[PDB]
Amino acid sequence: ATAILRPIGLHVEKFQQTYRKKWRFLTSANANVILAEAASGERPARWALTTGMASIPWEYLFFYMSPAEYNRMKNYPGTFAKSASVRIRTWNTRVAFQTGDTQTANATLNQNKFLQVAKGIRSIPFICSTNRKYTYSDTEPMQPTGFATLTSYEYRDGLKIAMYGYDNDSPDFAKKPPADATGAEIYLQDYLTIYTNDARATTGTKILAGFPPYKNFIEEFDASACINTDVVAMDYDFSYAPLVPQFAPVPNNLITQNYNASYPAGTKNEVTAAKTTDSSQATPPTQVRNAPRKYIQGPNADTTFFDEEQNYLRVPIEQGGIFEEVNVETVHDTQMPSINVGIRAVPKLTTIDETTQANSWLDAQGYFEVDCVLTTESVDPYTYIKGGCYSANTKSQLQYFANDGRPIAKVYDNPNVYGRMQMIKTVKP
Amino acid sequence: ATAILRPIGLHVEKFQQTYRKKWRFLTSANANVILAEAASGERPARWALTTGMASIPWEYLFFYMSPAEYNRMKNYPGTFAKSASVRIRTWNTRVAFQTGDTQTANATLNQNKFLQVAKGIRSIPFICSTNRKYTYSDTEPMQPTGFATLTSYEYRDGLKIAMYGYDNDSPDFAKKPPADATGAEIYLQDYLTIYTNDARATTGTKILAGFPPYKNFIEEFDASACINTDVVAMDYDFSYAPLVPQFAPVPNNLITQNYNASYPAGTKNEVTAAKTTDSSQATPPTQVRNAPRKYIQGPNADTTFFDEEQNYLRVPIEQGGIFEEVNVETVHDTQMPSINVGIRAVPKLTTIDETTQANSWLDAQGYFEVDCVLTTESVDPYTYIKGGCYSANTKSQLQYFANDGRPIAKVYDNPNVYGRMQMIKTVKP
Amino acid sequence: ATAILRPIGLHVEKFQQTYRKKWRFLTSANANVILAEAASGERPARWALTTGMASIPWEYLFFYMSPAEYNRMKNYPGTFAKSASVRIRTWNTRVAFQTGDTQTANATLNQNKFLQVAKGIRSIPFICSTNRKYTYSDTEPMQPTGFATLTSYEYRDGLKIAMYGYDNDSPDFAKKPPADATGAEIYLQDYLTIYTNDARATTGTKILAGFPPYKNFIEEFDASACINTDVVAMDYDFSYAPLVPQFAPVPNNLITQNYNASYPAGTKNEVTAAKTTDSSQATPPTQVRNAPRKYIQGPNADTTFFDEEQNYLRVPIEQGGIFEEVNVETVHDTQMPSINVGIRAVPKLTTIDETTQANSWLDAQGYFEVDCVLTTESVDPYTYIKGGCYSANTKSQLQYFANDGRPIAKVYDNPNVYGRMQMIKTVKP
DNA sequence: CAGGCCAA
DNA sequence: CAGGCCAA
DNA sequence: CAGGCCAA
Repeated sequence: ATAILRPIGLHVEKFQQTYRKKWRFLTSANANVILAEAASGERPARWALTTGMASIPWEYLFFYMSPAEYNRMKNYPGTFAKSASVRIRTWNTRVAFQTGDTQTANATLNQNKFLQVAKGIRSIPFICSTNRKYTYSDTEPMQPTGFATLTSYEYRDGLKIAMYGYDNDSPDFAKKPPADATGAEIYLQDYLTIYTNDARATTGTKILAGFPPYKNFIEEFDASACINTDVVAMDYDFSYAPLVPQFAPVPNNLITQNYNASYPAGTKNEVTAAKTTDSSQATPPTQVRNAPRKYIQGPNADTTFFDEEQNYLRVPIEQGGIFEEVNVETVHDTQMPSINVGIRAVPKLTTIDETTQANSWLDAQGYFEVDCVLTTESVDPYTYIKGGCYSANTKSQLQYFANDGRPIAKVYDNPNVYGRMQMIKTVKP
Repeated sequence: ATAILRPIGLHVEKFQQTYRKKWRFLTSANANVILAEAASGERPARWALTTGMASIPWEYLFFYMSPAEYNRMKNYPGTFAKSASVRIRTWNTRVAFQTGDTQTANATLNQNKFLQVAKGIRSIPFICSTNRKYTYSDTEPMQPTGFATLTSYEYRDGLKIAMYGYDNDSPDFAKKPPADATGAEIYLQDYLTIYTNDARATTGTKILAGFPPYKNFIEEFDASACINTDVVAMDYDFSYAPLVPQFAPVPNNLITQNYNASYPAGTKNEVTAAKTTDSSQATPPTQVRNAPRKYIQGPNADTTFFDEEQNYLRVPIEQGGIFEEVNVETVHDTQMPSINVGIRAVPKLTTIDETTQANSWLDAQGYFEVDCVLTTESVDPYTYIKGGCYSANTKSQLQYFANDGRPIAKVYDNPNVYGRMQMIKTVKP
Repeated sequence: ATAILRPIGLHVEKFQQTYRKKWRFLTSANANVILAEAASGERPARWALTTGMASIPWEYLFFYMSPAEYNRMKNYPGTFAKSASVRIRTWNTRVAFQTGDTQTANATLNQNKFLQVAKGIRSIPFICSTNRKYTYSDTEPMQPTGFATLTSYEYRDGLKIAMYGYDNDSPDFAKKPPADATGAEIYLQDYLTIYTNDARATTGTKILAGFPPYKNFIEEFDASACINTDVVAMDYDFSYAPLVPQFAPVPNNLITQNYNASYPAGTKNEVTAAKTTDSSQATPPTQVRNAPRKYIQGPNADTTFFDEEQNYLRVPIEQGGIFEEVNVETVHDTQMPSINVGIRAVPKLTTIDETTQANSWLDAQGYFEVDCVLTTESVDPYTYIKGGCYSANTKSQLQYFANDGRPIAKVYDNPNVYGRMQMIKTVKP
């Protein structure tokens, strides 16, 4: 029989988009100096071990796509980031010929020059670390002497403005020529810092374990041999990275009296759970099903996360475990591996009189060429004849929310807990 | 060494039974007419799109096995339905030679004649549909003009009585000669209906998406070429279809003081959970472990579901996710695919003066031969020497119950929620 | 480029240890006699069917390793039992030449001599059984006439003292020469007992199912043909058998303000749950996530289980489902199969006048050579430069605890519930 | 040698 | 082209 | 023919 009709199904349009950027970064060869961080509120007193390995913010959307691209992508509901790849090439590493201390003849033609590469240090359960901006001494510009108050949000915002510049109506427009237009180098200021407990004021049983041997977890090469060579090549497939929420479905509550029905989930977990842990061991690990959350499209939608655009530079691209879909789903926790590259500090040719680390360093810069590609996909489903696009209600998305109404999102800024990136309340920009 | 004894284990007797029926169904080629359904209580105002695709009740036990077989199967505890298969063959489709409107000469030898087949429309998340009985206009017998109050339970009971007849003591015995004895055709009256929201009285943001293009999800063939041809051939393996509860185990509480003990389930879910969802998006999806339930055999058994025989025609055969077993079990939600077949309405040869759908249709009937087979299995375990059959306590079964004591069961009558059949309270017959 | 550094990671030292013992056991051919056990508190009145199959305590640590080895293993934190294997060889089985009843000439050269082997009877859901010590009649030394009050803890302690002897300062030192030094035979006194309900005082619907046919689940061989032959050869890989807790990690709460953070678990269960069941069917099976528990190392450690050394002879080696680790973990319930071996009772050559079981038995002993091997592994992780060994915080372990502070552990002493070994509160030694 | 721990 | 969503 | 049920 001639089939006059056949189940061709819905009309769905899938769009794949690619975002590419090229960035040139200058990195300081910061010395390895212990800095004291005083206790503040819930933060204990700790020792900080500074490094010269600059953080590469490849986990954020501004790294791959310009404000124009971001604004246009906003008009594509259902957009998911598919894969993010970054390639880092280092160029000739400059080392100061002399320290500038006139009282010594330390100038020399010879250089020992090492490049440090750190993949996934952020996820190591026992190396408590985060990326920090330092303040430096005037006599020794390469020696950290404290911490800048610049937060991670402010750092990434400043880096974005250096990448793309100001708006034409900005009075400060001339200050930052866009590196996306010029191709000029950008100074990085956000470096890996290793922390350990400070037991000087600790009462009771002190932990006196020193630092973890973090140099056993990084790669280091002779930077003289690495000129114009690829040093980092990492791809990442996103588990769940909703950049724009799905098209809202036609609400079945307007058609059906069964919208609030119940059905068996069996032994499968179709609702995600939040795990709370306590490294102080005052409380056992806790798993709580049905965390507070609300839809990011539909009649009672709360789109604060996507209207505050947390996902451009404040919050990492991948948010697996933060977002639920209303269907039989498998959801796991997610992390993007951290990338830190830098030059080891070059000691001065002075001769110190004691068996210890060098106390004076030559100025040295790492020159890193960064190639980054981001792939995204969006959908245009037509479940209904009129009224525009509508998705299936099984494509409805929820986002974890705090009880005060602030969206909860993954953050890569704080140190890991048991190798996990925490979920934290988003802050209104 | 000569083994005088070896672990031969228990004596268990497994019985496999087959139930076959042949039914001949007559289907009306109902027109596609929009019907208004006024809001009633929790049901909103909606538009109904009528079709001529008659529902095939292959998900119910009366479809395969007669009252005598059902009554005998009651005496086989531990009976599970294993597989249900249905084969549908269509015969010559009759179309009225003339409409009967004397004021027109619409009689014609020529016919355009189409058969519609719909598999799994009930499970489509975005096509809100259910099977309904219509009322028809007198001048146009093939045009629905409303809904009959006949419910799904009443419809399936009437169809069962048409299939098998009354008891010999019934005063109305002569009214329904059994089709199981005669082989005569039975008129089907339960047709697929597509629903959409009615926004005439809607206050606020209206959804004006019209209807979903449901004809993109059905098969249609020239019925003139389908004479004596198989059109539906579907098999279904039941995940969990307990027709008669297991043999009750010997209660360990009469032998042991450890009967109320606790043991680790680990990270496995050995207890099922009920998922509550809200398409109005007023409440997030909720998963609740340890839903109220009670045993269907044993000292505190509640056998209301199996004594009210919900499972004959009121409730579908498969109840996966409704029934728990006391052991390490994997349980998932279950659905039987819906089958709707019918003839598209044949327009009258009159010439209408406006660009629109036909307003008059010829009488047309689909002639469908239905072959159905049901396979069941039961067990006779002898854990003990005396007293009759007893099963292992790991074979104990629980059924979900509401707090008022009404058994909860799966139903295929209401429209799907996120592609799921709901669980609802059973009603006492 | 020449890599001056590469990620060699941590220094971790793994130590594998082997523990071997050889034991010679003498088993009585106890008669199959029904014993009444009166109701006591929560324990109902029941009938007990005695057997001669002696329990082999291969599930406990004292079976494989001496007090010196146990005390030294205490100084290896992070020790897990890996595998336990037992080989049982039976030697010539002695049968009394005569019963000693002078009023009969029952002495005979001829013997019918059978060896009974029972693997995994403890896990059978419908055979409610446990191992018991009997009291015997004076005229018939092989006939049980009651139960000794000796508990399982006391039995295993006495067997341990027979295996290894007393301390040199003990006044009772001469009473028990160590079998680990002498190689002498040890009399076993702990035999499989089959239970069934006693309905003499039962009010209401009585269960009169008799006994389960337990002889359909054991192996039996002609013991005359089994002289110097292997009869049991069983290996067991432990799922989780922590003998000494891990090295405590450096507490991140002393370094980080994020220690009490939350992260998504997704749909995975990273926290174990305890399943409570009710064979009386008064309560449905219940699964409870986040059972009370506390760490076995770290700042708030509760090491009562490992300081009371429950794991030497009071509690079985494997405790899977009792112990949690703070990470994405898969945990399941665990059981070690039971081993019971013995000689069937040899009837007297007297002629009884009634059709029934023999009422007099010859003395018979089983001679069983038991070879047992236990493999354990421990770790020495160095996450930090100073202060000694520290593990990753993902290696932190928690143990289930009751609300009163008593550690919860698996026990193989009580009869199974739905084929599961229960978790019970440990008792302070 | 990276992505929900590593000593798997 | 059906069975716990389909645009997987 | 044993290890989270066996009649899978």
